[PDB]
Amino acid sequence: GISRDSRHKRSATGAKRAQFRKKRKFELGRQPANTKIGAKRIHSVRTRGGNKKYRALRIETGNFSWASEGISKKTRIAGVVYHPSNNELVRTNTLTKAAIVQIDATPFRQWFEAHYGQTRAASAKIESSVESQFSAGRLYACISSRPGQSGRCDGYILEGEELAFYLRRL
Amino acid sequence: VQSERAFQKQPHIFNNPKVKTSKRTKRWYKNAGLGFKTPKTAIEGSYIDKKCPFTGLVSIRGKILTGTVVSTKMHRTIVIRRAYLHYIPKYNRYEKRHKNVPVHVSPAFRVQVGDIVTVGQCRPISKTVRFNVVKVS
Amino acid sequence: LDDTLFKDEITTFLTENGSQSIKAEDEKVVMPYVLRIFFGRAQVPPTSGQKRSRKIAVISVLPNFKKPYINDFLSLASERLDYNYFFGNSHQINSSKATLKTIRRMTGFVNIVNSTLSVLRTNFPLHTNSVLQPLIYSIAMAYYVLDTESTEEVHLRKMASNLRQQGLKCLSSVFEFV
Amino acid sequence: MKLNISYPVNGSQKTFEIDDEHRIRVFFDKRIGQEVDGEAVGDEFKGYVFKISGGNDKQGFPMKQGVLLPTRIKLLLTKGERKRKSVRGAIVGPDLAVLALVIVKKGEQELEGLTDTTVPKRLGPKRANNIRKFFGLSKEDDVRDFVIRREVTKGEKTYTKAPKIQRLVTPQRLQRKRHQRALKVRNAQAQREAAAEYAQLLAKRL
Amino acid sequence: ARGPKKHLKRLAAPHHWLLDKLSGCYAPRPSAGPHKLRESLPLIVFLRNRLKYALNGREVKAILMQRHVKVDGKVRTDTTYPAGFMDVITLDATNENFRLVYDVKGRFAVHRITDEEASYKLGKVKKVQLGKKGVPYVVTHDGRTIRYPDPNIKVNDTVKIDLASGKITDFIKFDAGKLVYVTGGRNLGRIGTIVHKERHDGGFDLVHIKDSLDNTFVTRLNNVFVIGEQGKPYISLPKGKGIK
Amino acid sequence: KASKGRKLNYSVQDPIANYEAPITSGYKWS
RNA sequence: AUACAGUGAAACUGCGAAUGGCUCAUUAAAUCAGUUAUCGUUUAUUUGAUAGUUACAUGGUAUAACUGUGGUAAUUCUAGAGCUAAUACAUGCAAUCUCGACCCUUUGGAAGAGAUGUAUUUAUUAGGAUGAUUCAUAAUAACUUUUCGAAUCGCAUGGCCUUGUGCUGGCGAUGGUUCAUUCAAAUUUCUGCCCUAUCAACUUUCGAUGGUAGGAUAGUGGCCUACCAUGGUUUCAACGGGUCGGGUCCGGAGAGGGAGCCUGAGAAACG
Ligand SMILES: [Mg+2]
Ligand SMILES: [Mg+2]
Ligand SMILES: [Mg+2]
Repeated sequence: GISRDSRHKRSATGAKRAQFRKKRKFELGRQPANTKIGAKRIHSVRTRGGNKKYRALRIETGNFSWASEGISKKTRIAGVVYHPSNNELVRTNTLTKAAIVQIDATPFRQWFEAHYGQTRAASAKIESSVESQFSAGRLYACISSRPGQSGRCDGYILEGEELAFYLRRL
Repeated sequence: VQSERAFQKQPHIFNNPKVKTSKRTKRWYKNAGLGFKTPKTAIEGSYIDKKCPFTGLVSIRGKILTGTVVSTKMHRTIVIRRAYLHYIPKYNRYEKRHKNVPVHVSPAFRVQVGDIVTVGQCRPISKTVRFNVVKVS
Repeated sequence: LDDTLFKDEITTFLTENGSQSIKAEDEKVVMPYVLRIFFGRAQVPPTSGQKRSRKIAVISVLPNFKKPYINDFLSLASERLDYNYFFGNSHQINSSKATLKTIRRMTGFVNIVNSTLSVLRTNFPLHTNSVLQPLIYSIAMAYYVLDTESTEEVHLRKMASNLRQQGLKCLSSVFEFV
Repeated sequence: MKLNISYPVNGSQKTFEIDDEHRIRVFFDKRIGQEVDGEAVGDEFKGYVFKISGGNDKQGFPMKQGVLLPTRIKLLLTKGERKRKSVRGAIVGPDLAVLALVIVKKGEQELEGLTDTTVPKRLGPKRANNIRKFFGLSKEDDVRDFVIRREVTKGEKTYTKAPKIQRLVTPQRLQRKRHQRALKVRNAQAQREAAAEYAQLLAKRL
Repeated sequence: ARGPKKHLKRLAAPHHWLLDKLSGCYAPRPSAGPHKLRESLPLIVFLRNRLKYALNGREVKAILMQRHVKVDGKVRTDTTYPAGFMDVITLDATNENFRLVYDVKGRFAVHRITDEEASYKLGKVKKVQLGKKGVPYVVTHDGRTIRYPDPNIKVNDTVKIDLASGKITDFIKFDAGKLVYVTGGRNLGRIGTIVHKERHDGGFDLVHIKDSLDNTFVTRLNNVFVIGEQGKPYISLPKGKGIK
Repeated sequence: KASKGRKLNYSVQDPIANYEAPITSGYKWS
């Protein structure tokens, strides 16, 4: 039923074009994948060609990357906090790309103690806000993957002016 | 710059806060070719534009056209006017015709209603925008 | 034990402060079961992209345990290796212990320690009997095999060279971290 | 009602027509997969146990497992494609024409056509490991001698037929494996030599 | 059509095949292969309507299934295999070797060659790029992907491929004064020397070609195939030497 | 603004006209 | 032919059925004709390259055809029993290359030090080709309900000896990862002869024009959605009214009504 054909729209002049032809299979769309936090739950989608797309209907874990330190760890996703496109995705805790989520900081905390031996010092120094978040127990991260296409919720921890701007918006 | 709900950044360009080597935020740019000079204001500017041919994820290829600006009342897009003479054989006569072409204009350019612009074709930016301003004069 | 749900169980069941995490009272009884189970998974040969990931995941859950349990896991790895006779005597290797089988067990032990050093780094708990003594005994074994054995035992010599190369790598690391 | 009783150990099966409604009554209210005692059915079945497995109604429609009704319903049947077709319920009732039973256990007396008679398996094992399992052969034993052979006679002619062993280890298969391994080795070596020559060409050019 | 076509009407077949208009209602549709549909000669047409060695399609099928016909040193059994420009066709039983070259008229010519001249072919380097594991390779006009080329080789150069091993024996750079064959446009089949190569960025490059009679004509770069330096072509030419 | 239906439009809609009929009896209580 | 071996119905697997054929109701840049791009995409097959990272070969977690018992008024309607296989379905296994002391021998051996899949997702780093790239390619850390890396077949029985059917093997077939190529498909740039003002406003009245972000797409894209800007065409005629295309071929559709799905590389399928 969903279609991407541009024939139905009005012409640039504003004329109402007539229905040229029936809907074709090569111009289809599929229903959105409202990823919500919960037990992992994905089903494959057989797309054009032999390719396959994974639909992340539900997901609770993701690989998140600390870019400044250039490390990546698998962490649980606590909950959505702020989403730029629409707010009501925040209310229902829906996951999509560019959504800001709160992730458990425990693996990063353990790794940091392992690598730096601190709860040498100048390198260990990190932004004040990130240390405050570590104290809190949850880290603000931005999802970089597209859960409705690849079935993953990979992303990275907010840092610097990213963190400043999003904290202001919060 | 950051006048939107979502943050604006050049994708996959990373600025390492820990190293803090440079005061200036790292900026990525390319030269569009066809002898079209990339302006400096793009190089050391601070705007973010995904559809800028010099800083965005767009490539200029295909026909290159010229026209006169007729409207600039939009955010980062304009309407130019291309005139020509259409020949009717039956009345063996020319008639003045014009077509209005919408075009994306990068913020690295400053354009007024009336100046001449050379534009290059690009992948469909919007419903009607298929071109991108590449030289103002 | 199930392969498909192995990973997601780790991030839920064993994650520190996790909602499903084991209770402090139940740590004593349950944890011995957990260590044995992971030890079986850690011996999977890393022949593919997925198999490598599972091995890393098994080693990556260790920091979540408490330090006494980490030592317990290391002790299990060294239990098969017989090193008490070596240090008990004046640092003399037994020819009977010198076999291809014994080297294979040593290589399995050293590989676990090398991986565990990478994840824990400065926090790695080092103990004589648990780690350092078996680690030392392994490097001594590689030297003895390398010199004593003839060129005919090309495989055994090759394996001995690998153990020494890994053994010295391990010692260089443990000093650097702890 | 007619009862189609099957003894699976034999592979035998026979039909018994029923007239009195009282054994039919003890069969009433039961369900597919349940068990009934033959002694209630009749003295001939004394000591037996029947598991109900299927059957057909007076209109010929079959019963289906998993549905709890005493009547017919149009259910969406499958094996990809699915068809809405009528099926009887799984509850035994007076609407059933023929009821199929499997003898789980044998009673005191022996049924004439079921417990006394056998029907041999139509075909024997074909895969080698199946032959070994069927005859319990050791690994050292070679299955080739123990394969089942059936004699076929045409008039005065007579000759033996035996199946083709699959999954058998034969010199051809070892040769194929050896050839595959050698082929991989040769391709790798040729590619390394090509890379070396390319490096030499670059070295000469520089 | 709702998918790939499989039938080719006779009148819609390429003109240069010279198929009888009254024979039937369909023509051989060249199967997928090294050469384009419109720029190829399927083996059925070459064996039947050019050499006349077969009287009908069935006889061509028998000829091929005997494994007598080799296309570029490899046996082919598909009747509609798309043989093309600089293709070597060998018939061992008849002691015949052929190389497909456009005559001045612009149609494929039956050009008999010696075995030594059949041991190699020429390929225009259509593309040069690095493959997986950082191994450079060249794609020629006939679809061959040759790895570890000479670094000097660039696009529009022409390489000399030995068929037995499928390796580059030598190469010719694209430059002024080189001998060139016209493989498309109105001047197809003519031979000349490069004089000057006009360059238009973002558009089709044009080149000027002068023939031995000193007449000059311009052609797009895509339709030029370098065959050697002036007066010393690396292959045998058809009768007339592509003049007029 | 009115685009995408964000502004309420009260003009009659033929497809949903007379989609259902009222009950004349009214609510159970008087 | 003492496993089978010639031929071979049936059945399971594999491929194909989107080609071909037929009629013209529709629609006046909608298709279409010429022309251009894909640095914006998918592509069965063909052709050319390309994967050293219990095993003298695993299971039924398996059934058809087939044997046999029946129900029904009855069908390409049926259920109960009993077998048996794979290129079906599952599972699965003592090497090479660098720096090279000894400069021992001066090709050379060589102590020791090292290095060693692919596929998906994200983050980060370096970066031969084109005018131009965040391109090609390489590396690091992790991720996967995640792949793939011959448990396959025909013909023949050569070379070695350590006589064991010991070791080592010739030509083909069918598979399979990625890239290129071909067959295609999808969008897309510019231009393109009717009468009209007695058709002067139209679009924005469930997007109209544009930006940011997401969802979907094989992908670009108001294609759809959230927020925000107020716009776009037109007296050089927008909007509206009237009247199959190009040249037997090439295009364009459609085959109880309407809605919803399904496989496949390709269909909104004449299934
Ligand atoms: Mg009746
Ligand atoms: Mg098919
Ligand atoms: Mg977008």
